Amino acid sequence: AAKIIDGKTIAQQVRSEVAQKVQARIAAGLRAPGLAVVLVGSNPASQIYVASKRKACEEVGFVSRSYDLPETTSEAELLELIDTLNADNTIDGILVQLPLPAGIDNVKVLERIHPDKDVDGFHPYNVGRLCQRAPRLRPCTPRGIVTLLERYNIDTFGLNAVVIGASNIVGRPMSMELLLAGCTTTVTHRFTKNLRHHVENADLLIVAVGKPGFIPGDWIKEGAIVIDVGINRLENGKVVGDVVFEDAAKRASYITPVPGGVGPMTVATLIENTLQACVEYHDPQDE
Amino acid sequence: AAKIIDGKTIAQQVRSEVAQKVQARIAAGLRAPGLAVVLVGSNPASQIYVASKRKACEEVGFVSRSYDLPETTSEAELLELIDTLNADNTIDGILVQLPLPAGIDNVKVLERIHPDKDVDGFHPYNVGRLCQRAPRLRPCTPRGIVTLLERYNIDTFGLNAVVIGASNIVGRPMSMELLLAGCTTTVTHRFTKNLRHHVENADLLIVAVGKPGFIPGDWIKEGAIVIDVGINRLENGKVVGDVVFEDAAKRASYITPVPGGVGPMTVATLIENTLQACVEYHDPQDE
Repeated sequence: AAKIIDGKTIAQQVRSEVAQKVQARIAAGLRAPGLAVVLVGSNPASQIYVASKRKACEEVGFVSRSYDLPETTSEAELLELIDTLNADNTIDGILVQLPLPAGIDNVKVLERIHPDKDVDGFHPYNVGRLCQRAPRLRPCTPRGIVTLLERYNIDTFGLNAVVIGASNIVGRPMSMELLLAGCTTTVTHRFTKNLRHHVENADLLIVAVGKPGFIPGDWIKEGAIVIDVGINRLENGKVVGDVVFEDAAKRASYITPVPGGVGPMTVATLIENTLQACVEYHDPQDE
Repeated sequence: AAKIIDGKTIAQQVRSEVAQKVQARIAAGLRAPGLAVVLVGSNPASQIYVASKRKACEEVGFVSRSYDLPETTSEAELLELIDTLNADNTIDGILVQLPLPAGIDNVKVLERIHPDKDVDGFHPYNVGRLCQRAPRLRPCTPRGIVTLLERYNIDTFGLNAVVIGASNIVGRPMSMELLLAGCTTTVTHRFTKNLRHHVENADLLIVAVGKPGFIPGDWIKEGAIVIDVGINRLENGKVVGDVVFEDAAKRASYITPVPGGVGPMTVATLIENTLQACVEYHDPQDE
């Protein structure tokens, strides 16, 4: 009888907290945090993403500096905008939505953003810092998952955790983030032999493969904590995770639902990091 | 009957290769790679380190730009030197020996070095790049270990590897480096519960705790590959690793001796990275 990890509610709480802190700032004569979202092209999926980020943002009281550019804009133009965005004291965060037009150097563009404005946590600088136990702006998804564990009073130290994934956006930073929490981390991927074995002993599971029902609830260790990051929209209209909820729910002790688990935490965390970049790096109120 | 991984010889080969490539350069009218070693203070251990690096360096044909500064030099002076070193086209690498005087911001100084000159692989930028499967200048020790596996024709893909350590200098980058090689990585540390269990299944072991005989050869999985990074100089004059060589040698298939295993690879790799920084980043001969 697994306990539900209401990511929807927790994210609501996190959004609420950032709101108060913004009200406090304005009431004291201080500017509000400013996020800049740069959407290039017209990918329908990107539209729903950029809109959901822009909504939470205006909901907490930030200043929105939205830029909807054409799919034609050159790399020199996209970089020029970023240089200008880095030099603006009103802007604390810069979020350049992906995918970006093919032909544009993806890394040259993303890395052009100053790390202190890198609210998504992509820049290799903030990534290295996370690895070297000295975190700055941390990757949204992994950080969101850590917050989840915190809000439910889960002792992470000494836990044997397995991360099925190993990606740049989730798996890899997930491991670094879990070590910083005192977990014995194990990262699996495609070359992994006998995946069932590693999952068998894991006290904390974190799935991120992007394949519906990929991990049978059969494999989950009785008492484990399941964190399903996958969101697979089946052709019959249903939305399921990388794990078989029904079975896994019986074995597990805590589990994230899909949707309403990890998803709403990724956006909450972005908001959170924007606040952090303002309060600590761009306009801090020192003692 | 374990096979010996002669790190002493392999390192000799690596040093030889960098030599040839430097001769080729000079013979074609091109400058040689230049390394700058900055030793501050008078720690006897640091002296033997900086001397061993300066020797290999002159042995391969690099230009030595040594700086032996007093333990009194200020942080503003140490930074001033680095800015100047970054702007010198003759210098491809900058190695600021540690420990540095207490009172000097260790990170502010090390990070002041341009990543393209960071031949040790410390800067969070080169670390992030390693994590994001897009490596630039890689950390010396972990990279040296990968070279060891290569030179002995060891198939790393699909191997179950355990890294006993989790440090900024070895453990953490070791994991990132092993994933890039296709190993299912597991990183242990002090909070790890039942360490014997994880070691029991590991096909590739990598010990870095700094405690003599910490891992009994009893625990090693028959057929495993032992990589002992530890170098503990006992008070009786003897030098041993973190593993019990006698016992472990019987079980294992391949094993690194102490000394003459990993140690000589750390310096070989630094040399290698210096060459790489010259040939690719500072003075490349493009098509």
